[PDB]
Amino acid sequence: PGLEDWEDEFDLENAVLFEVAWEVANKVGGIYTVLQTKAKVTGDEWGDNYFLVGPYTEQGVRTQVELLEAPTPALKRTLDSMNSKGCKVYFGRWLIEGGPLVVLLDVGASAWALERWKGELWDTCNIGVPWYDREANDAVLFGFLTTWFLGEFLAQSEEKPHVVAHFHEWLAGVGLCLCRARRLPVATIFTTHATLLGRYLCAGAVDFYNNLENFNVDKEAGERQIYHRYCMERAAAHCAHVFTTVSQITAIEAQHLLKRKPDIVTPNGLNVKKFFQNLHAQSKARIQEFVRGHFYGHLDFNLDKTLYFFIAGRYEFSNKGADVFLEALARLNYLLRVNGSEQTVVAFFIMPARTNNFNVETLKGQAVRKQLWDTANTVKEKFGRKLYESLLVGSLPDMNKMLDKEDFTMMKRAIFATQRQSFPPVCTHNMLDDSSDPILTTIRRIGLFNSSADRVKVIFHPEFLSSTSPLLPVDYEEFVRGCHLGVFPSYYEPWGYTPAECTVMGIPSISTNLSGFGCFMEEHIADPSAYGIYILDRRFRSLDDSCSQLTSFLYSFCQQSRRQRIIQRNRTERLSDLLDWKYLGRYYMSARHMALSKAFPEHFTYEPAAQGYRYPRPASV
Amino acid sequence: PGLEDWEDEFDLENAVLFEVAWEVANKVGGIYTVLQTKAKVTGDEWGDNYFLVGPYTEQGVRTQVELLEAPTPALKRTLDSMNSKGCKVYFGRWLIEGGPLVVLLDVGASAWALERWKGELWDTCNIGVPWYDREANDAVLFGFLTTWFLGEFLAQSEEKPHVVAHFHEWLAGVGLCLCRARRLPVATIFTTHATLLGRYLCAGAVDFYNNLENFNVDKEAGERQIYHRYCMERAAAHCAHVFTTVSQITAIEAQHLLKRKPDIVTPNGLNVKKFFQNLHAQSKARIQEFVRGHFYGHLDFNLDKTLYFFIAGRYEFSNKGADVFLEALARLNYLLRVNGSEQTVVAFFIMPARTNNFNVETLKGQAVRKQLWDTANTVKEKFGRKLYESLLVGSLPDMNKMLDKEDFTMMKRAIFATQRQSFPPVCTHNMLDDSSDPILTTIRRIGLFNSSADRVKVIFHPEFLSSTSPLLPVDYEEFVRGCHLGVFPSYYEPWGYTPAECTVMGIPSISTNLSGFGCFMEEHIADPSAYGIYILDRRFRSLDDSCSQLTSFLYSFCQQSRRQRIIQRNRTERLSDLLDWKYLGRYYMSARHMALSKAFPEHFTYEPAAQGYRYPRPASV
Amino acid sequence: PGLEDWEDEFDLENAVLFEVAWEVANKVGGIYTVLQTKAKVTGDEWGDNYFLVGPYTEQGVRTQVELLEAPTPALKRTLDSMNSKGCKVYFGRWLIEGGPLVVLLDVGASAWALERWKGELWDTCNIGVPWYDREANDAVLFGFLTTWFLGEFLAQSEEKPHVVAHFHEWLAGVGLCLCRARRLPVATIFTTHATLLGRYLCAGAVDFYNNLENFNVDKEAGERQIYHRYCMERAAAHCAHVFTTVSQITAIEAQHLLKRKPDIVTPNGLNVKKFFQNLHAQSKARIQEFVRGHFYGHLDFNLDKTLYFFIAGRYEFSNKGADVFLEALARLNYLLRVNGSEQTVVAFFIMPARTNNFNVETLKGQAVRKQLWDTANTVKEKFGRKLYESLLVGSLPDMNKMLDKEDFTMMKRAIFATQRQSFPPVCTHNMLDDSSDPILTTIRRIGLFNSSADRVKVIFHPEFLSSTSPLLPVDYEEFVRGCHLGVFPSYYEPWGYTPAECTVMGIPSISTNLSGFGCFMEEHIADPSAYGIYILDRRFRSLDDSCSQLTSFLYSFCQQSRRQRIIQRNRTERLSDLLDWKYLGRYYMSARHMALSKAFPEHFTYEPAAQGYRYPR
Repeated sequence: PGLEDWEDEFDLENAVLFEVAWEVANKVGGIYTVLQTKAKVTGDEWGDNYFLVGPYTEQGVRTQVELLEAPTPALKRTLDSMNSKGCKVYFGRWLIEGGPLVVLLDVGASAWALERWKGELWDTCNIGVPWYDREANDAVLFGFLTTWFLGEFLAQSEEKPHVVAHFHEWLAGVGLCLCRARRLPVATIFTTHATLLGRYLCAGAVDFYNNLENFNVDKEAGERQIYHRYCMERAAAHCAHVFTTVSQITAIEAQHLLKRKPDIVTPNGLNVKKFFQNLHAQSKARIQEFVRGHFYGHLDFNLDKTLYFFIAGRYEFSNKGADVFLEALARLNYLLRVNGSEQTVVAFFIMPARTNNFNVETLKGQAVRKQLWDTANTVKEKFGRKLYESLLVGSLPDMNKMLDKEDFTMMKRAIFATQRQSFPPVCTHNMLDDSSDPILTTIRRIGLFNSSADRVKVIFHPEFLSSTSPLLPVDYEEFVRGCHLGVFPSYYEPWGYTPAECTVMGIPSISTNLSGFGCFMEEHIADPSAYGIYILDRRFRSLDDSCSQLTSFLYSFCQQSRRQRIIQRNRTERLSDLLDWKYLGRYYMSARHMALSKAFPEHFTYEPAAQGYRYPRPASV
Repeated sequence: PGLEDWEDEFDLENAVLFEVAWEVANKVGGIYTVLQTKAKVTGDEWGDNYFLVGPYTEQGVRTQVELLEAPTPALKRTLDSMNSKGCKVYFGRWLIEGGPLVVLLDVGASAWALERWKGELWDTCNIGVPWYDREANDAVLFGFLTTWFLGEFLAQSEEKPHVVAHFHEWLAGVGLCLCRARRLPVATIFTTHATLLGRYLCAGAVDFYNNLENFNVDKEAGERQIYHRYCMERAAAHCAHVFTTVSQITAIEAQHLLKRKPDIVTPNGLNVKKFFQNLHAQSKARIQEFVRGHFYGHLDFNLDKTLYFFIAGRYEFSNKGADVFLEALARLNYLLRVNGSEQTVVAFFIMPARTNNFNVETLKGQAVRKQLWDTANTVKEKFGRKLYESLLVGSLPDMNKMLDKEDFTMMKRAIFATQRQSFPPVCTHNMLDDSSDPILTTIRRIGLFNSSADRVKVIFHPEFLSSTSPLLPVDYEEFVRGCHLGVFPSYYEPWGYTPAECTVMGIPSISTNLSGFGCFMEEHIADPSAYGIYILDRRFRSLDDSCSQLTSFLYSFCQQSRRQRIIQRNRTERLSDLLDWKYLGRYYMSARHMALSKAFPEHFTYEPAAQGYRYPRPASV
Repeated sequence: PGLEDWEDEFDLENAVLFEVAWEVANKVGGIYTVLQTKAKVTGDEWGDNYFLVGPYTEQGVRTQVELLEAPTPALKRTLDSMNSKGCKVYFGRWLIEGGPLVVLLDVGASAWALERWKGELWDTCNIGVPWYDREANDAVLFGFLTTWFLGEFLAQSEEKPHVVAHFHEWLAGVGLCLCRARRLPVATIFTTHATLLGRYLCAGAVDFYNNLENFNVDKEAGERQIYHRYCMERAAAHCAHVFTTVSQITAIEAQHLLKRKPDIVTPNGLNVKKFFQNLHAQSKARIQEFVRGHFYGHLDFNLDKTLYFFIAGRYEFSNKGADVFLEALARLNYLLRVNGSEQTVVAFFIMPARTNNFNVETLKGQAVRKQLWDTANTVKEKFGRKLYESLLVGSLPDMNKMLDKEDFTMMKRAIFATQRQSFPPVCTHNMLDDSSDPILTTIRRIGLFNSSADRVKVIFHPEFLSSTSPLLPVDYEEFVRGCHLGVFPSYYEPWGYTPAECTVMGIPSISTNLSGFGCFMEEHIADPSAYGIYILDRRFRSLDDSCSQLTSFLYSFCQQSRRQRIIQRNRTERLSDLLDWKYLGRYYMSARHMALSKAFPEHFTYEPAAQGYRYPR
C-alpha cells in the first residue's frame, strides 16, 4: 500500500509544513539522514509547501544547498524583512532526493539578540541557558530565529495559511516553545529522536530502563550540568500539539523523563531503493578472501562452514552491546567446541576507534593472500593453456609434466610466504590504547585469540569500511551483504540505524527490545526470528541472562542448515518494506494531521497504522 | 595538413555544389560509400550549399533520408514548380555523417517524359537508349530530371549562383550532357569510378590492359549490346568541364576507352575515424580459436608460427586475383615444405558464394573446440581452486591427486571428440556447385587439401563474416585486424576498397598496379613494401610471372621475423592518413575549382597535390 | 537427508547390479539422461559392482565409452567366452559423472542367432517378433545377449554373487523374461518409463485415461501391429521380481495395460548440481531485449509488467498440452483486456518444428533492436563524456547543446528503422507448413496475432534455443531461468522432464496430474501452487474445463504481486531437492532391495519413502 492514499480523506487546506531541525543541511547526526530520506515523501504530500528549517552553515550551503529566491511573495517578503532586521536568513533548495526548500538561519549572524532572546526566553518558559553552553545558546538562537521566521511568514502572507511546524530535537524545541508562547497559529509536532537524559542515564547508571520511574529527572539533569537542555527538551515536549518519538522504547523514556507519552511513534524510515543473494555471494567471497589473508598459515577450518557475524556502528561498547556480543561469542565458542562442530564463526567488530595504522600481521596476511592468489592464478593459467594444448592434440595431460620448474618455484615461494607461528591478530589495526580498548580488553579476558581451537574467530576492524582501504577494498554495505548475521545487542539505541540498514540489506540481524528498531520489528513481525530478526530481551533480563539469550540466538543461527539460513534470509529480504518511508511516512502524516486538528480543530479533524505492513508467521513455516 | 586550408586562396563565390549520383541515398555499389563518407568534407567546404542529387527510392527515404522543406526560397520554388510540372521531386537530409541535403528525383514518377526526353536526347547527343535497357532508360530519366532541377534552380534564384554539378557515373552522365547541351551555367565535373567497357573487356578478353590501345571501343561495346551506355559514359566524359577518375589505372582506361585523359584523379577516400596491435591480438586469438576448431584432430603445426592471409571482397575469381593468390599459395606451400619451415599459412578466402549451409565438419570442429575449451576451463578452474586451497594450507600440490575421476572423464570425452581422420575442409560451407566453384576447383587442382604436410592451409569462407554467425562470431573488420596480410592481387579493380580498408585497419596488404588503390599507394609511398604494401606488377607481367612475384611477396612476408612484421605493421598503420578524405578531398576540391574556373573563368581562376602526404623510406629502415 | 544412509540396514552381500537399457551409452531418448544422472548414486551404493548393460554402437563408444579390460577375472572370462562364441561384447567405462562400467552388446554382431533365439523366445514366452520390426528384433537380440552375459557371468564367477538385473524398457524386457525362463539366480527389476500402449492410446483414442479399464490391451495393440512389443513389455512386467514405473500416472497405466501394479514408483531424479534470482534477472533482461526486437514499432506495453510464460519440449501438440495452453492464453488475453490490466504476457512456444529459416520480420526486429541499442549506447557514451567534461569544469550541462548533429542523425536513423506496420510475427521462423502447424493454426483460430490490443503476445520459436543462434543467443536453461512461469499442461507425459528441469531451475511451472512430474509434486507438496507448482487437473476434467482451470492458473499468476511472485519463486527454488537423485535414488535402492529379497529371501529380507522430502505450507 502506498503513502499518497494514506489518510487521503484528510485535506491539508493549503497548509505549509516547516520542518525544523538543527541537522537540516548539516550532517551532525543520524537525524540528518532521517530528514534527507523523509524529504521525498514529505514533499510528495506537501509539494513546495514543505520547508526544512535549518541552521545556516558555510559547508552545508557550499555542498548541499543551492541558494534560491523564495518561490512565493510571502516567503520572499519575510526573508527580506528579517534579513533587514539584523538576521541573516538564506533560502535555498536542499540538493537531496526530495529537493526540498530549506530556510537556513545563521544563528551566529543573529547572536546580537541572544541576551534579549534568552532573557525573553526566561520571560516565557523560565529557561535560562548558561553562557558556557555553546549548543544550548545556539539552540536558543535557532529557536528564536525559527519562531521569528514563522511569525513573519504568517504575518507576511495574505492567505494566512495553516502552518505545521515540526521540530525534531531540543535544539528546535526552543522555537517550538516560542511558537506556543507567542500563540501564533502553528500546529506543532515535537519529535524526540533520543531523550537527552537517556544517554547519560544509560552510560552512567548500572541499570537505567528498569529504574526509569525511580529517576528524579530534574535532579539527574542537575548533577550533569545540563538542566537547561533537559528543560528545553521537556518544554518542547510539553509545548507541542503532537509529541512524537522515533521508537516505543524512546516513547517509554520520554514518558518517564519528559513526562509526556508520545501521541504517536514515528519510526525512522529509510529510502530502501538505496539498498540480495548473488550480491551476498560476491560480498561473502570477498570476506572469505579477507579471512584467508587474515588467517594465512592458520586456515585449518572449513570456510564453507564459516559464518560471518558482525556488529557495526559507533564504538560505544555498552550501548551497542559489544560486551554482550563478545560474551555470547565466548559462550558460542565453548558451545561449538564442546559440540565438536566444524562450524566457524568469524565475528567482525566494525567499530571505529583511534588506530595508528593497520597491524603489520594483518596487512602482511592480505599481501600473502594476494601472492597466493596470483601464484595460483598464474599456475592455473599455465595449466589451463597446457591442458587446452594437450586436449587439442587429443592427448590426456600428464600431470607430472604439466607444472614446470618455474611453477614449482612460484608455488614454493607462496608456501614460504604462508608459514606463520603467531595467531591471526584479533584487531586489524594498531590501537593507540590496546590496554584501555574495551573490545580488545574483553577479547583477551574471555579467551578469543583466533587460535585453531577457537571455533569463534574475532576480527576487530576499528575503522569504517571503505573501498579505498587497502585491507578491505569493500564499503560497509557490500561487506554487510556478505555477512550472515548482524548482531546489535544494543542497550541504549533510540532507533537502530545499523540493524535497520542491515535488515534493509536483507541480512538477518539481532537487535534488542531496548532498541527502537528492535521494538519496531518485534511489534511488526509475529515471529521475528523466522524473518531473520532476533530480538534479544534486554529490558527484562540481566546482562548475564541477556548474554545467555544472545548465545542461544547465535547458536541456533549456527545450527540452522544452509536451507534454513536461506529461507530466513529470504524472509529478512521481505522485511525491507517495513523500514521504507513509503510506510513509515504514514506516522509522520498522521502526526501532522493530529497536530493540525489539535491546533485548528475548526479547520481539521483527525480520524485515528501498520495495515498492509503486518508480517504474520511466514506461510511456509 | 588539413583540408580547410587546401587551396584556401580559392573563393567559392557563394557557389552551390550539386553532386549527382545514382547511388545518392540508395546503396547500389561502392560509390554509395564514397559519397556517404565524402559528404562530411564536402559539406565542411560548402556548408548547406552542397546538394547530393539522387534517385528517389522508397527504401532510401524510409531508412536514410529525413524529408525536409527546402532551406532557401529558390530551392523550395524549384521543387514546387517541377513537382507541379509532372515530376515527383523530394528534398531532404541524408542521415549520414555529413548530414548533406539531398534532392531525390523519382525517375518512375516522370517516366511519362521518357519518349520526349530520350528523343530530345537524340536531338542533342545522338544517343538513343533501347527500350529494353531498364538502367539506361532510368539514367536518361535521372539525367533529364537533374538537368531540369539545375535549370529550374538557376532560373528560380535571384542571385543566380555559380552551380558546380559533379556527376559520378554514366547514370548521371546524361544529366551532365544535357547541362552542357542546354548551355545553362554549370561548372561540370564527371567522375568515372569504373569505365563501363573495362568490366566486359577484363572479364572476357584474355588480356585487356596491354590491349587498351588495340580496342575498338565503339565496336567492342557494340557486340555487347551496351553501345548506348558506352556512348552515355563517353559523352559525359566528353561533355564535362573536368573529367575525373578514382584511379590512375582508371585514368588509363578512360584515356583509351572514353578518349579523354582525366583532368585529375580523385582517389576514393575513406572516413578513417571509422576504423591496432592489441585489437589485432584479440582478433588473431579469435582466428586462432577458429583454426583450432577447424583443424581439430590435425593441430600438428605451431600456431605461434602460423600466418593468416586473407583475400576478401566480391567473389570475382579473376578480377580479384583469387586465381593468382591460389597459385601463389601452392607455390608458397612448396617453398615452405622444401625449406622445412615450421611456418604455417592459413589463407582465408572471404568471398561470398551460393552456399547451402555450413559444412558439417566445420561446424563440428567449432563445437569440438568449444567443448575442449570448456573442458579445459572447467578442469583449470577446479585445478586453480584446489591449488589455491593447497597453497593456503602451505602445501605444495600433489599433481597426481589434483585431478579427480570427473576431470579425467571430461578430458577423455574431450579427447574422444578430438579424433578425426578426414582432413579439415577447405571450405567452411556447403557449396551449391562444388564442381563449378573456381576457388574450390583451383584448390583441388593445385593440391591444397589442408593436409598435415601442406604448410599452407586454405579456408574458403564463401559468405560474409558476421558477428551473428555461429562459425565465426566476428565481423569482417575484426577478423581482418586479426590477420597478418591481406592479399588482393586484383586484375580489374578501379579502386581497391578491400585493400584500402585493409590498410586503414593497419594490416599489410598485397595489391596490384592494376588496382586503383595499389597505384595510389605505389605513387604515394617510396618503398611500399616497407609500409606493408606489396604492389604486385600485373600490368607488365604475365599471369604466371605475376603468380611468381606474388609467391615471392608471400614468401618474403613469411620470412620476416616477428620484429620485422611488427615494424611493417606499424608502418602500414601510419599509412591510414593517405586514405582519409581529409587528404583525398583535396582532389575533389581541386576538381571543383578546376571546373569552376573552366566554366566561369571570369569569376574563378584555378592555380594547379600530395604535399604532406608522401611517405619516403621510413627513417628506421 | 543423504542417500547412503537410506535403508543402510540393508547389506548387499557383495551383490552386483547389471542395469540393462537400450539407452545405455547411446542417447535415443530421455532414459539415457536418467541412467546417466543416476549412475553417480548407483555407483556410490554399488561401487564397481555396478554395470550398465547397453547395446554397442560405434558412435557411443567413439564419444562416450572408453573401452577397458574387465576389472575382475570373472568379467574378463565371460567377456572372452561370449566373444569367442560368435558374439561381440565390449567392456568399458561410460564417460559420465558416475564413471560406471558398461557391458555393451553388439546386437548386429550376433544377429546370426536371431532366428534360433527368437525361436527359443517363442519356446519360453510364446512371443514371436515379426521379421519386419527392426526395433523388436534388436530388442530380442539385446535381451538374449544380456541373458547370455548374465548366465556366463554367474557361471564364470566362483563366488557366484547375488546379481540384481534392472531392465528399463520392453527393449530390455526380453532379457528379463529370459533371465526368469532360464531360472538363473537374478533378482530382477523392471522399470517402465512409458507404457507402450499408452503412447498410441493417448492420441489415437478419443480419450485415454478415463477409458483405461475399458481398453482391450491385446486387441488395441493388435490393431496397431505392435502386439509383439506389447507382449514383450507385459512379459517383462510380469516376469520381474520388482515392477517399477517412473510415475504414479505411469503406474496406473501399467496397472491397466501391463496388468501389474508397480511394486514401487521410481520417479526420474535429476542431477540438480547441474542447474537463481540474479541469474533469472539476466535471463529476463535477455528475453526483454529479444521482445524489444520482436515487437519493434509495437513496444506500447509496459515491459516491467510483462510476464514470460513458456512451454517447451517435443512438439507434440496435444500430449504436451500446447492446445490447452493456447486456449488458456486466449482466455487470459480476454481476462487481461476486459480487466484493463497493464500486465502483458509473452508466451513462448519452444517446440521444434520443421522450419526453413528465421522469419524476415523476426531477424529484422532483432537487427532493429541491435541498431537502437548501439545508437543509444553511442549517444549515451557521448552524453556521458560531455557530461563528465561539463561537471569537471563546474558547469551544468546545457541539454540542448549536449547532442550534436551526428547524434541526431544516428537517432533519426534508428527511429526510421523502428517504424513498422505489420504486427510482430507469432512465429520466429519460416514454417515449412504454416497451414498444417497446430500451434500456428490454433493461434490464428483463437486470435492471438501479437496486436497492440492483445495483452497476450505469442512467440512460437519452432526450434531449440541455442547460444549459437543469431536470433536468441541464449541456451534453453538460461532462457527458462529468465521466464516467469513454465506451462506444461501435458496430457500424456509419463515423466515431466521439461517441467522437472523447469522446477530445478527455480521457475514456477504448471504441470498436470496426468504427468509423472505433476503427480510426484502433487504428492510431495501439501500446497503445490504455494511452491510455484500448479497442478492442472486433466484426469477428472474435460479438455474445455481443464482449459478453464489453466486460464485460472495463468490469471492468478498474473494477479500475483511482484512480492508474491518472488515468494513463489523462492519456494520453487526450495523444491529442487525433491528432484535430485540424492532423494529419488531412494526408490531405486528400495526397488533393488525388494528384488533381492524376493529373488533371494534367504539372503536378503526387505523392510519398507519421502521422509525428509515433504513440503508443508
